[PDB]
Amino acid sequence: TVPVKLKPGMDGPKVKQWPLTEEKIKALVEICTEMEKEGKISKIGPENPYNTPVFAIKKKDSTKWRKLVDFRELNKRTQDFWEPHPAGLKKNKSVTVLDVGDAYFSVPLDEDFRKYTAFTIPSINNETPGIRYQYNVLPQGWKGSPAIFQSSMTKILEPFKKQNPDIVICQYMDDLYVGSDLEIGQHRTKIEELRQHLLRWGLTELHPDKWTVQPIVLPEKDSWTVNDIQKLVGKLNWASQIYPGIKVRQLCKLLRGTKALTEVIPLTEEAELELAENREILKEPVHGVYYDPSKDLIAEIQKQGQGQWTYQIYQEPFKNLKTGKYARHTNDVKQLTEAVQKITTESIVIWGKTPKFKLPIQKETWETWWTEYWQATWIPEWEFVNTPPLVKLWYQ
Amino acid sequence: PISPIETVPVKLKPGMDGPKVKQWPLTEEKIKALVEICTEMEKEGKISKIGPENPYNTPVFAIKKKWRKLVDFRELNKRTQDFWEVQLGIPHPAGLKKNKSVTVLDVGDAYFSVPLDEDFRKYTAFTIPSINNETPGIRYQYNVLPQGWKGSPAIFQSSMTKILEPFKKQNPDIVICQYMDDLYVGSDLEIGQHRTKIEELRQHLLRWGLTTPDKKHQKEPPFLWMGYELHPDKWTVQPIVLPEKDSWTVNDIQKLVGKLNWASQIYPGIKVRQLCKLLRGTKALTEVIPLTEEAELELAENREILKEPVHGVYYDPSKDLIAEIQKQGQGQWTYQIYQEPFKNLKTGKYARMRGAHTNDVKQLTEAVQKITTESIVIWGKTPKFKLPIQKETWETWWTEYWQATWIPEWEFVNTPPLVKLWYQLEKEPIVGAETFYVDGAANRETKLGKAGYVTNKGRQKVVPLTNTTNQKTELQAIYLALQDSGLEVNIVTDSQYALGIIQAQPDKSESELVNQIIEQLIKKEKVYLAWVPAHKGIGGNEQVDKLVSA
Ligand SMILES: CO[P@](=O)(c1cc(C)cc(CCC#N)c1)c1c(C(N)=O)[nH]c2ccc(Cl)cc12
Repeated sequence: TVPVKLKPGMDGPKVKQWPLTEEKIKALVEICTEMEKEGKISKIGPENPYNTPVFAIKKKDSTKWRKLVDFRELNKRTQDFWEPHPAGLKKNKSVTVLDVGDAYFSVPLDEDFRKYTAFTIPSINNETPGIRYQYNVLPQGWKGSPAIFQSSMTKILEPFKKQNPDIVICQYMDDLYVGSDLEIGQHRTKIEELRQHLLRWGLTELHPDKWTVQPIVLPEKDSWTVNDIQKLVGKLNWASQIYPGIKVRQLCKLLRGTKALTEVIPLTEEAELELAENREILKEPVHGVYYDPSKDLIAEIQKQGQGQWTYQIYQEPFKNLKTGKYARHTNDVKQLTEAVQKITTESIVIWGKTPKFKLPIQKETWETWWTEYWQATWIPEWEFVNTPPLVKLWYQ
Repeated sequence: PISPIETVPVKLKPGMDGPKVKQWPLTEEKIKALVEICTEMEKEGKISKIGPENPYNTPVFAIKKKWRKLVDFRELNKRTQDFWEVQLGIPHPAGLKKNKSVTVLDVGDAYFSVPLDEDFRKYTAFTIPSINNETPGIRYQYNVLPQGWKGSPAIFQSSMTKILEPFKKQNPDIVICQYMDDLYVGSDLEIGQHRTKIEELRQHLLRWGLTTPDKKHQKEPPFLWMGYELHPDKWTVQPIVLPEKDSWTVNDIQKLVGKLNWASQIYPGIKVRQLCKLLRGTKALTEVIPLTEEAELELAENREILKEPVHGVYYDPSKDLIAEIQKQGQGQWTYQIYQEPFKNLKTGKYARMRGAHTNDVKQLTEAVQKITTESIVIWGKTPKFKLPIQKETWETWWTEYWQATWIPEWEFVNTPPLVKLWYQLEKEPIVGAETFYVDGAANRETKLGKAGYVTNKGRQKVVPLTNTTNQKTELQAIYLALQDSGLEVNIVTDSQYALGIIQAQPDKSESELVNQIIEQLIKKEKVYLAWVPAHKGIGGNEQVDKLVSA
């Protein structure tokens, strides 16, 4: 076993278990009994003060329950251990994502580090004490697992990689991201070949080139009111904090004077010249915005109504590395949860790391309902924005 | 009686060594009494004699219970490792299931009947001093879990889980709940077949060295527990006594509020807002607060509710839970949870966020999330809600509102007061209506604000304001605009702050200036509100900015 150490001074995680539903506690006991019989996890006494949370989910289009340990806190306190991502992956035609988490259960975890992987299955109404368990094997959702396993993963793919030097294979958490510039049927056949290579060591589609900016579109009216210009100036005003070439000096001259909101205002030759100048700068990208690997990625999401969501990834505010949309029933949390996962999925494919979400929702509502629609093996960092932005209008 | 369990390995906190505290000198009366006890404890096998080689020492005292020994483990507890939370919560009676027969087994000598880890025993060393510190004192160490040691409650509770694991596996029909020393055992077997299974468990407890009260038990139903009364087919809180006073101190009001809150989990419609308002400000614990006419009226309504004793029923796993919420006013909400119409499992209440500006539709949602979480903890599932809000009213809110918001399966129930939005801001600017451009400025040093407007129809006003801020002036300007406008009106501010407040449709606020603007918004037929960036030569905003800048 590879020996593992925490950051100097940092103690292990002591995070409270979020209360679970009846079906999930029952599903987790079914699972945790079989993992105990197969040696992957052992019961633990009260000498272990550490605890990580745990819930049950269902992986994309499946009925069987799957365990999901929330190792975010342990990941934060281990990162001296683990912490390259191939820049080519985002320029592939097709990228397929394969869950290789079952590979980790074969490798044993360092006996001394096992204490930190403790987790509790809570009982309903606390009638019984919580069923405690710690990991004997490399756990799924701990960032130490792929790092330790990397030497073994390179060995498994060494044939397949020599076989196909165009295929870009990348690994984040329990997933494997396999990209190619091939035809989709040809690509699928290479993915099926890859599954077979993995089968011999115990192991049973997105299009990054087609991701393009959702630019800050300006309106096009037959005639303009004062209000329509007042809103149009604000959109450009706010856009000029990001975009270098934005100006609106000729536009604001049209408003000079205390006019009513519904009064119609004809545009000058310079106004429509300045307006078109803005459009085409906003359709094309942002100058001087580059990814710094030392600093965090952040994601803000805005609700637009009618199943529509907009988002922006960045490191330093008003300097967007990526913008986008998410569309399509009457559940808000579900859609936000489906959005959060989609954005993270992209972020992992572009930079090899997840963003800190600024979620527009009350902490309690999300905390309650997020696991009922969550399907990923990973979980990103989130905070909750309870401040009502004007940004809803700017990205419409 | 000790016990043959496997010991829990214990360590000190990394880096730290055990306690080396000096033994303070004691009177001859205390020394004598301690020797008598530690001999008894030694014979029963709880402690053991040691030499002077052991370098650790924790002090000891003696008090009048009859003498009762007392070890102060404060220093050992610091140096002892952290342990796992003994309880993530206590069970609520409403989550319990109805049982035929119920018995309470008290373990009694709980901590003293479980072995302490061999390697840790040395650290539990203490000394009985000699007469005025002449000779070397007698030295002992614990072979069992001491009273008041950090890891006793955790280690004891794990031993019980282990001890029961065979019996629970062998007897899946009966149910044993663990709380501290007690074991509460319940079953749906006959009074004959139950009493037999009790004695099997009592014998099983003795098999691993745990004593327990005989068929002549200490208690029988109904039981008093954590401030509850637990009958076999129902539950309730323990007798509430709201005192009669000429004059109320703070201390009396705190205990009153506490008892009323305690009652609220079965007595429906308890209110405590007007009583709580009095506690705001300081005053001492013995400082008398004269009750307001509201608090007197509120306390009177609680006496009325408490007159007739109400009881809660237990959970049926097969049947659905039905939560059902009402509005009491002043942002006070009450709810009831039942399974068969109006046979409540429990009740409760929700109180408004004492802070920020809000409305009824927001509050009702916050009250749903409170009640939802309560149900996940108590019953493991979300109840089906019956709310006083039209599906058309909720649809209008969630679609438009900026936050993501969701509430599970629910139905309308026509119980006034019903939840509604008291106004709506216009989607598009109103034709044939005045356009009040507004702004507020405020000096940072002198705190002297000006607030005012300029309109499309010529008009102007500029009110001076003392001891204020930029925010309060920009709200004051929006208030001014509403005052001097008709039933329709358009308003152009540069304050994202005020847009953010007013777009979220508050019908209630702490800031009194916001309550005035709300009052205006409700009177009007139509209001439109738009935002522009400040200092951009935008007409109307540029004019009013300079009026207030002086
Ligand atoms: C058999 O006892 P329980 O485990 C129980 C649970 C708790 C949290 C407290 C008590 C306290 C008893 C005393 N004193 C009993 C129990 C349960 C249960 N856990 O299903 N159901 C009951 C119905 C009536 C009564 Cl009096 C007790 C129970």
